[PDB]
Amino acid sequence: GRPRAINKHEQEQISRLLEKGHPRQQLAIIFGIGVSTLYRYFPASSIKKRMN
DNA sequence: TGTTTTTGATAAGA
DNA sequence: TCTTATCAAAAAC
Repeated sequence: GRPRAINKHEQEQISRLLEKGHPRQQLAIIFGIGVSTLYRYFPASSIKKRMN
């Protein structure tokens, strides 16, 4: 399978930075992942749906 | 088992 | 401007 994009100790690093007020669009080009990845790992609630 | 796991754009409701 | 799951496929082998 492919490699997990945030290299696990970075899941700590991020949880922290975004729960202490950090925008994902920001957090995704410094650690280069896609914003969709970050909402999959650390989400929140409700505004939703589907398709590619 | 030429599979898999996982990303990431993207529709989508909101 | 957001969040959400979907989905085609990259990347690993």
